Amino acid sequence: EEKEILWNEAKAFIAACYQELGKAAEVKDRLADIKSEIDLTGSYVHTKEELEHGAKMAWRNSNRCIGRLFWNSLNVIDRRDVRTKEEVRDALFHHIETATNNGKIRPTITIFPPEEKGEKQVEIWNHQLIRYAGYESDGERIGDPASCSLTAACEELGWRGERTDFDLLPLIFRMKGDEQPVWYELPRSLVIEVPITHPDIEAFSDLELKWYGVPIISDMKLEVGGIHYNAAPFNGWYMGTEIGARNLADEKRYDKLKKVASVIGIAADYNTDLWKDQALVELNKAVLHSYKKQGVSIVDHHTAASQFKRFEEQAEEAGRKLTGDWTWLIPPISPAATHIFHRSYDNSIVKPNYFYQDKPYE
Amino acid sequence: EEKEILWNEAKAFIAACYQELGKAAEVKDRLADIKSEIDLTGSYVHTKEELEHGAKMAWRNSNRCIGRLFWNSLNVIDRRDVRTKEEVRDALFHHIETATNNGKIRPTITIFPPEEKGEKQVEIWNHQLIRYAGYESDGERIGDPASCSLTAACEELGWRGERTDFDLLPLIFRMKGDEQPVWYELPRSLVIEVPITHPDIEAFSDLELKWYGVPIISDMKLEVGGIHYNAAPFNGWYMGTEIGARNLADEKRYDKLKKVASVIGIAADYNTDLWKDQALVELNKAVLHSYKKQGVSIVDHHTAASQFKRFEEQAEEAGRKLTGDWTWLIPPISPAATHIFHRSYDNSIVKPNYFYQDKPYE
Ligand code: HEM
Ligand code: HEM
Ligand SMILES: NCc1cccc(OCc2ccc3ccc(N)nc3c2)c1
Ligand SMILES: NCc1cccc(OCc2ccc3ccc(N)nc3c2)c1
Ligand SMILES: C[C@H](O)[C@H](O)[C@H]1CNc2nc(N)[nH]c(=O)c2N1
Ligand SMILES: C[C@H](O)[C@H](O)[C@H]1CNc2nc(N)[nH]c(=O)c2N1
Ligand SMILES: [Cl-]
Ligand SMILES: [Cl-]
Repeated sequence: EEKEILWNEAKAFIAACYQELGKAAEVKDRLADIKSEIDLTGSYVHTKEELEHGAKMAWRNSNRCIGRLFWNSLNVIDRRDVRTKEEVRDALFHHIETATNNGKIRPTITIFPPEEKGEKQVEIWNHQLIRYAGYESDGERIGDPASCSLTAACEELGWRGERTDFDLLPLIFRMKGDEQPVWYELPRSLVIEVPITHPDIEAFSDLELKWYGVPIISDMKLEVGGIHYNAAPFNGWYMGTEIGARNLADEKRYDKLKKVASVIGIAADYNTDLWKDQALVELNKAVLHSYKKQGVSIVDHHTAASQFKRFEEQAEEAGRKLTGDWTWLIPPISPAATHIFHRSYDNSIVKPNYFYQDKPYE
Repeated sequence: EEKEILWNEAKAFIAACYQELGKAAEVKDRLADIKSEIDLTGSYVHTKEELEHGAKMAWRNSNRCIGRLFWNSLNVIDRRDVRTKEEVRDALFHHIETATNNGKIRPTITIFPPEEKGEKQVEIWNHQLIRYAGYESDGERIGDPASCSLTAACEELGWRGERTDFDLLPLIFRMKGDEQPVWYELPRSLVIEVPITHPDIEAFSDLELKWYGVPIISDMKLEVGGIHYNAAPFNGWYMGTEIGARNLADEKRYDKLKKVASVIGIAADYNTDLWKDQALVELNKAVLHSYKKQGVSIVDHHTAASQFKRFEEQAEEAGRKLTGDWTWLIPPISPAATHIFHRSYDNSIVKPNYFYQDKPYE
C-alpha cells in the first residue's frame, strides 16, 4: 500500500528531476530499477545527483521563503552513511563550520539517513543548531522564551545552563534504538556571534545585545520522491528583520523596543509618537551595520525582495509556476515598500519540499 | 426567480436583525408583510430601523476593516427620498459637512434609493467624495496617479483641472434616465485639508505636502437583506498609515520617500541604511502630528489595532463569529508590533456587507 504512494511519488519526482537535468532518456530505465527496488525492499535509494537536485527543488518550492533566487547554488552534503552518534555530532559540527565559512555564509544542507518504515534513524531535537536557551521560573525570565520547553528538556538530561541571556543550547538528538537523546555542548570556536552596535548612536552598545551569525534550521523534514528525510538541517544567511524585527523585538521573544527607545533618546510614552516604529528602524539599522562590520553575511529586506523579484522572473522564463505564501514573504517592517506586498501568490504545495514535523519533547 | 433570492435574503436578514434589536416577536408578522410586498411588487422596502441596523451590521462584517470597534455608533442618513440631481448633490455636500463636523469626524453613511430591477437610480462615479485629480501626458505626471482615469473622464465632460498636485475632483454622478453624468465643483469651505508638518524637523514644510481631512468612500454597494444600495457613501476617520505609508509613499501614488529622506537629512543611496523605512516613520509621525495639531480626527495604527483587539473580544462575548482579512488588517508599517500579525482570521463573507462594483467609466 505505501509502496503505492512511494512508487507514485517516485515516478513524479524522477521524471521532473531528470527533465531539469537533461537526463530525460534515462528515466525509463531508472524507473524500472526503482520499481524493482521497491518491490524487493519496501523502499529505494536516491543517487547523489537526485538527492542534490531534490533538496534544491525543495528550497525552490518553499512558498514562505523570500531567499529562493539562490536555490540552485545550495551546497548539499550527503551524510546518509552515518550510523553512530559521534558521526552525527561530527556532521553537525562540520555543517556549522562549513556553512559559516569564516563569515561568508554558504547555504548548505546536511542530509542524514531517511525514515525507513516511518522509523527515524536520527531524530534532531533542536529547532536550530545554534540557538539560545530560555528560562522562566517564579517571575524570572532569562534568555529566549521560544526556547523554554527545549531548555527544560535539556536540563532533564543533565545539561545545566549558565542562565545568561545568551546561553548556547547544546546539540541534542536521539538515535534509533536509544530511549533517550544525547546532548553535546557546542565548541565556542565554531560559533560566530555578532555584538549589536549602531552606526551613529554610541550608547547603543549599552544594551549589550548580540546574535549568532548563522540560522541553521534543524527540525524540518525534507521530502523528495516519497522518501522522508526527517533529519536534514539547512541554513542560509539571515535577513536583518528576522533578528531586528522579530527575535529581538517581539514581546514573546527578547522584547527590546522599550530599551531601544531609551538609548536612542526618544520617549516611549505615546502611540502617536510612533516610538515603536522608530525604535524598530534603528534596531534594524544596527543589526545590518553590525553584521557587515564583522564580515558576516546578511541581507536587508529591500535587497532580498529585489532578489525575489528576479526569482519570480526566472520562474516565468523557465516556464515554472511560481508559488508563494504572501503572509510570510512580506517583511515585518515597511512591507508596502516591497513589490511583494502589491501582488498575490498561489500558496499551492509542490513537492519536493520542506515540512513541519511534531516535536519529540512537549 | 430573483424573488426567490430576495425572499431568502430577507428571511435571513430580518430574523438576525430583529433578534439583535430585541424584536424577535415581530419577525413573523414583518416577514408576512415582506412576502406579500415581494409578490405584489418584485421588491420590499426597509423600515428606518432595519436600514440603520443593516448598515451598521455591514460595517461590523467588513473583514478588511481595522476600525470596526465603533460599528454601533455609525450615523446613518436615510436619503431614499431623493429624486433629482440637485437633491443628490445637496445630500453629498451635507454628508461632507456633517461627517467633517469641524474636525471631530463622525462616521456617517448616506443611503440613496436602491437598485430596482438591477437598475441604478443614482450612480456615483467618484471613488471618494473628496479626492485629488491626477494627470499623465508626455512624460508629465501631476497629482494623484490613482485618479488619472476618473480625471480624464471628468475632462471629457467639460471640467478642467488647474493641474496642481492637489486639484479637488468635482462630485460626479449619473441619474437614472440620463445618458451622461453631471458634475459639480466642491465648495472649498466644506473641505478641510491638513498641511503636513513635522514636530521636530522644520524643513519638512518645504515638501509642501497636504492631505484632505476625511476619507468618504463612495463607490461601494451596501447589500442588506437582498436589497442593493449601490449608492451609499460612508466615511470614518483616517488611520495615519493610509496617508503616510500609502497615499504619499507608494511609487504609483505620490512617491515622496526620496524627497522625505532629503529633508530629514539622511542619504537615500544604500538599501542597508534602511532610508525608506526611516523616511516612512518620519512621514507617518508628521501626518499624525499635523492632523492632531489642526484638530482633525485621526488614529495611529497601534491605537487602532488595540481598538480592534477590543472588537474581537466584544464579538466573542456577544457570541458572534469574528471574520477578518489578515492581509488588509495588518498595517503597512511595523505590522508585527500589532497583535493582528500574530494571529489568523476567517475571511468568510457574511451579509449585510459592502461590495466592490464595476466602474462606470473605464
Ligand atoms: C540564502 C539566504 C536565505 C534567506 C535570506 C532566507 C530568508 C527566509 C526568511 C526571512 C524566511 C521567513 C522566516 C520566518 O519568518 O520565520 C524564510 C523561510 C524559509 N526558508 Fe529561507 N532563506 C534563505 C535560505 C534558505 C535555504 C537554504 C532553505 C532550504 C534549503 C530555506 C528554506 C526556507 C523555508 C522552508 C522557510 C519556511 C519555514 C517555515 O515554514 O516555518 N531558505 N527564508
Ligand atoms: C471610524 C474610523 C475607521 C477607520 C480608522 C477605518 C480603517 C480602515 C482601514 C485602514 C482600511 C483599509 C483601507 C485600505 O488599505 O485601502 C479600512 C477598510 C475598510 N473599512 Fe474601515 N475604518 C473606519 C470606518 C469605517 C466605516 C464607517 C465603514 C463603513 C460603514 C468602513 C468600512 C470599511 C470597508 C468596507 C473597508 C474595506 C474596503 C475594501 O475592501 O477595499 N470603515 N478601514
Ligand atoms: N518547525 C519548523 C519551523 C518553524 C518556524 C520557523 C522555521 O524556519 C524559519 C526559517 C527557515 C529557513 C531560513 C533560512 C534562512 C533564513 N535567513 N531564515 C530562515 C528561517 C521552521
Ligand atoms: N472600489 C472599492 C474600494 C477600493 C479600494 C479601497 C476602498 O475603500 C478603502 C476604505 C474604506 C473605508 C474606510 C474607512 C475609514 C478609513 N480610514 N479608511 C477607509 C478605507 C474601496
Ligand atoms: C493584492 C495584494 O494582496 C494587495 O497589495 C493588498 C494587500 N494588503 C493590503 N492591505 C491594506 N490595508 N490595503 C491595501 O490596499 C492592500 N493591498
Ligand atoms: C499565524 C500568523 O499568520 C503568523 O503571525 C505569521 C504571519 N506572517 C509571518 N511571516 C514571517 N516571515 N514569519 C512569521 O513567523 C509569520 N507569522
Ligand atoms: Cl531565527
Ligand atoms: Cl485614502
